[PDB]
Amino acid sequence: KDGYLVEKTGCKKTCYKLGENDFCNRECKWKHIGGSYGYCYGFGCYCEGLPDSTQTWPLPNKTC
Repeated sequence: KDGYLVEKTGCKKTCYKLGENDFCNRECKWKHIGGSYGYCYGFGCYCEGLPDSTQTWPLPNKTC
C-alpha cells in the first residue's frame, strides 16, 4: 500500500523536503483518513498505508 499524491489535473506534487515532510502529511491527510504514513521520497509526495480505495498517483491510465 504505497502511492503518491495527485492533483486537480492529476499531476503529482513535487516537494523540496525529503523524509518526514509535514507539508506532505497535511496534504496527504486530506481526503479519507485510512492513510497512516505520509512522507516525501524522490522530491514527490508519497503516502503509505492507504488502500487503493483512496486517491493516489499515478491516477488511472489517463495521465495528468
